[PDB]
Amino acid sequence: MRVVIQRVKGAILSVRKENIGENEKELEIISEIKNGLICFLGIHKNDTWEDALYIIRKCLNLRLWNNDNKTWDKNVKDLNYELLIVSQFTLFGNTKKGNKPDFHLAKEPNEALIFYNKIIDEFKKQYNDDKIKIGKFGNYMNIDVTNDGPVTIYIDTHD
Amino acid sequence: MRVVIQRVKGAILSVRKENIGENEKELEIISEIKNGLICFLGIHKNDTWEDALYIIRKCLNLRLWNNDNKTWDKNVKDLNYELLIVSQFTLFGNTKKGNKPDFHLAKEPNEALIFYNKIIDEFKKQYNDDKIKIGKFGNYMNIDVTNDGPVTIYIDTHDIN
Repeated sequence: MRVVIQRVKGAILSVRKENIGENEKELEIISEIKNGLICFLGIHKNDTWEDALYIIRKCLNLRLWNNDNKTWDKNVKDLNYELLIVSQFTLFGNTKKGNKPDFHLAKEPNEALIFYNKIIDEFKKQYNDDKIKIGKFGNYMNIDVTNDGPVTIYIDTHD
Repeated sequence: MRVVIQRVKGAILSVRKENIGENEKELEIISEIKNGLICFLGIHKNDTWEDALYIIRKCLNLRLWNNDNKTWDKNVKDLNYELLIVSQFTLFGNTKKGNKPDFHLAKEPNEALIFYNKIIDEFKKQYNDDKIKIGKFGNYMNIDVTNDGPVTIYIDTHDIN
């Protein structure tokens, strides 16, 4: 699996309004976190529940916040902060050959969904139902993110 | 090098201003883009100018926009869009150790700056210097990003050729 974790003061997720379009730009806010993390999650074709659990563990316990001058001290749970998990098949976009990326390594959208949703369940089980916000799987999204630092971390469980 | 490219409608980069009022913003905007890419760039201790060139070529030539009737069609240059380049040593945060990440694989700050600055110059050379915006290298920053998609591309040049 792959994830880009970013440390935020806020993120606001939006999807396109229903009916309108597909020429037409108008959005509905559907998710909102304050301080916390936004986790861009790419699920690989051969991802087992092991990969998932590793990602969840790291998102929840990685110590990405200062305590005064003390760097890398607090995790998201210590601070009662929020996570916003967003599915990102593009993390597996092969760019080695040519300028048109292709995403062959990413798990298939339908298997991806149940796998993803299992992950969201587990996030909620390992932390709190109230702290896990999500996007709209497979849907185009607008996310206004306040990057704090920035702090961007990258994890690939196939390493 | 490692890079995290994100497709944006806009990005706005601030730093903490020092001596402040009551009542008066802590943060001051120093840098701004509209449509384009934010590129969070990680410079490894053993990075060469070949690593840097790859990154630059990809950022500028990756086709991450739809030209109506075709997906993954156009790059930043085609659309006359902008790149915001921000050094990100945390991309070499090793996280297997414990829950405390370490970054010993990242190039030291003073030589990373020299390298970063050459890259910013080469960005401006290969494209337009009006289109390349930057942050404040060793400084804390607030960056309000409008993610478009979102689309998040990851490249580590130590994977390619």
